[PDB]
Amino acid sequence: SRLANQIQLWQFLLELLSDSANASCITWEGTNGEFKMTDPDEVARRWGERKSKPNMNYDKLSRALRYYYDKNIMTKVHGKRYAYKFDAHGIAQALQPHP
Amino acid sequence: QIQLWQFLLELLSDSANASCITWEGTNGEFKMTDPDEVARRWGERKSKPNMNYDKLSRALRYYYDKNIMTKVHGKRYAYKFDAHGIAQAL
Amino acid sequence: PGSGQIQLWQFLLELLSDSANASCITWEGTNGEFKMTDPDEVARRWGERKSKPNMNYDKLSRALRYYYDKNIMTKVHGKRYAYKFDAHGIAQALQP
Amino acid sequence: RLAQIQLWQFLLELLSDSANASCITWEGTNGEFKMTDPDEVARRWGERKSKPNMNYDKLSRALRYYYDKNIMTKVHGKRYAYKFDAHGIAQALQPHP
DNA sequence: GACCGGAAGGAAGGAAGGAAGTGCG
DNA sequence: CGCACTTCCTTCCTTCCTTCCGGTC
Ligand code: NA
Ligand code: NA
Repeated sequence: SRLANQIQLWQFLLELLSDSANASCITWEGTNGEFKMTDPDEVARRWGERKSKPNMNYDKLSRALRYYYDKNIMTKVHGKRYAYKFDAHGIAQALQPHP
Repeated sequence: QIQLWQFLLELLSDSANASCITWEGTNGEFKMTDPDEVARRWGERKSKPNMNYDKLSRALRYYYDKNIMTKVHGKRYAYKFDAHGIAQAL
Repeated sequence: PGSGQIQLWQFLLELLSDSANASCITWEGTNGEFKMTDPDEVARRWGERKSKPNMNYDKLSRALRYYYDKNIMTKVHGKRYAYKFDAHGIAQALQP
Repeated sequence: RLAQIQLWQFLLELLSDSANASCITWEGTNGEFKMTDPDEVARRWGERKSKPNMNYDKLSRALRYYYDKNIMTKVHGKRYAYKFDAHGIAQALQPHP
């Protein structure tokens, strides 16, 4: 998170969301974990530039997001296009598991 | 694992498969001259014989973001291969 | 020898060996061609069999995809959750 | 050169002679090299050390333990792309206190 | 129906890293 | 024992689709 002091994708997003100077490509839509991609093409490019993977597009990025469904990090907001919600309870388990 | 674009240019070089696909100029502008037949071969080759143009076109409509090919705006079954896009992957 | 740690190929064969585990995974062919009827279950079982929580099919399948290069097993091109065990690789291993 | 051959040596042995470009060669005058056939490099390495089970996956692991030793680097993004750290091989042959 | 693209999911395989096991020295 | 790996996974992806649409053309 902001206490992750390689870069995971779910972190890369929170990094941008925190500084709302990057609101031109992505920002929040309701503070209850609900965020929305304003320029998915731009989001992918940055994540590409980061990983030295300039061919990286939403098409390939999207896949990586939808792997966080079984391992609960984030969720799909039904219908709402480009809308995903973070499972805070899920990341807490991942970051501090209780056997 | 052979890609889709590789499979297309397999049967465009050999014009003995002109019953399925052919050229409309050497400007990277080919023509899908038997969509139903075109769909069968990919499915048969991939062990996925349920493949139709509907699902196959989606695969070719993921080639827009990736500068590999595009559509001939309006014209039917007419897609333009990026010959400066294949050179990038050579 | 297979005394040190349980190998994944050995982990899967321990369940389909008999039944009662047929609900999540079982055989489909004499060659083998086993099929996972509930991969979500199989993942959890292997994830608790080795005491490794946060285990899914993706992480499991990746390990079974490394088995291609070694020639331990082969995948049935197209068929969903379909893999066939290769006698060649397992013969070379086993006790030696 | 400065000649149980170690792995980091085995690769540099091949890069010298331009006849081994088939499987591995240079890609820049900054110690950058690509494995043009990793499966081939593994086969030669499995024969050399006499470990015929050898692949790229296990070969690579050894090269990714070299990161901690500061022997070589991952050329980020580029496929099969690794680069030697000249600084962290002088430390091995001339460990200065 | 062609033709378009989001979204949910298989499937190959590179790359980073823990962890026990293997000789060799 | 200390080194230098080797063996075998987890882990997290990038990559190329297959499938299923709803929706415009
Ligand atoms: Na699932
Ligand atoms: Na690195």
